[PDB]
Amino acid sequence: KSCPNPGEIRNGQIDVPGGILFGATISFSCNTGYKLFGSTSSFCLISGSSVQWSDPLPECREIYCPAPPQIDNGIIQGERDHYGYRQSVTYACNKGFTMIGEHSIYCTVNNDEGEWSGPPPECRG
Repeated sequence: KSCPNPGEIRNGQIDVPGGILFGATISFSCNTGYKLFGSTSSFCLISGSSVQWSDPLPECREIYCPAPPQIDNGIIQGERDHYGYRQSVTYACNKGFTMIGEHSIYCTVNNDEGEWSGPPPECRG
């Protein structure tokens, strides 16, 4: 009366607190910086003389932050194409300007959405 081996999810993990017997439920998750896409959990059902999982495995996608902001009389150093969890972009004030605010912002994940740490700094006379 046991269900089939749950398997694995690249960039995620399958939790199995109560075994995989009929009535048990397995939960799905993703490593930090990745968001689940599909069924958030499967339930061992009965059908018909041999049990089976309710929902099929989901995918773990990598959350990305929107392009970082630009500023006046300041630039970003070595801009990349994509920005994920923990990654950081650093600002520099142009010749003659002084930097107000933070030197660098980091890509964060909030509610499975890529968001920048805070607001870019400011370059002043």
